[PDB]
Amino acid sequence: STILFNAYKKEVFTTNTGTKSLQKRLRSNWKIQSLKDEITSEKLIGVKLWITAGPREKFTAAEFEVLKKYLDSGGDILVMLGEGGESRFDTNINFLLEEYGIMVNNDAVVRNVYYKYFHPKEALVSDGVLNREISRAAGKAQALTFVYPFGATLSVMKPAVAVLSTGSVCFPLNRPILAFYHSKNQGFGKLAVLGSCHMFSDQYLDKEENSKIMDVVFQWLTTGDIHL
Repeated sequence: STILFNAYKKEVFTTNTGTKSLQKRLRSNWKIQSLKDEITSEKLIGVKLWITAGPREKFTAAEFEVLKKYLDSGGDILVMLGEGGESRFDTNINFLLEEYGIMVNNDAVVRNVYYKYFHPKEALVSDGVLNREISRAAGKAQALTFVYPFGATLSVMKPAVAVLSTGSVCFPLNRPILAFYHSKNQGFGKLAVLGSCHMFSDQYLDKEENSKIMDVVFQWLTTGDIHL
């Protein structure tokens, strides 16, 4: 029972920065601690979830093994990087995700028409929920708006499964944006890649039913009454 934000890879959001408002909703059920030194399989001992909010330094094949072990051990991981993907972020995180069928592309999602927000990349997505059960908030068969700021789209193929899309009014249209991996009886290791680290920051989490989305992404990671 500890949630671990990674911070030595020059992450964009660490516990010192950024995801300040996200922590308040987690320090309720968890012990949030940052990570400053190299990832050692022992270090991740208590950890229920490891998080990288927008890494910007490369990873070492040594560090990767540390994580694939940790994921097959029943650990959980959450990787979020942003607009422009690995080509604006200078990090080799894809080498790890490529094994689970997820790969963060290098493009930015934009809006169709101006509403509420300054920048074109502050994309507002009305019908992006893909799995029905992810309406673990209300609605069934109503909509769910979230603000998808400064983000890239994911290439998702099995075994991973896409669960949020850019929608029908953002561009690229209908391309995956959040992907999950539960597979195998490892048992029950869980990975979740999000196409943008900003979606959960203080700047946007409060704003547009992003908060319900967070709740669900974290109940699936931190399982959780969620089953696709």
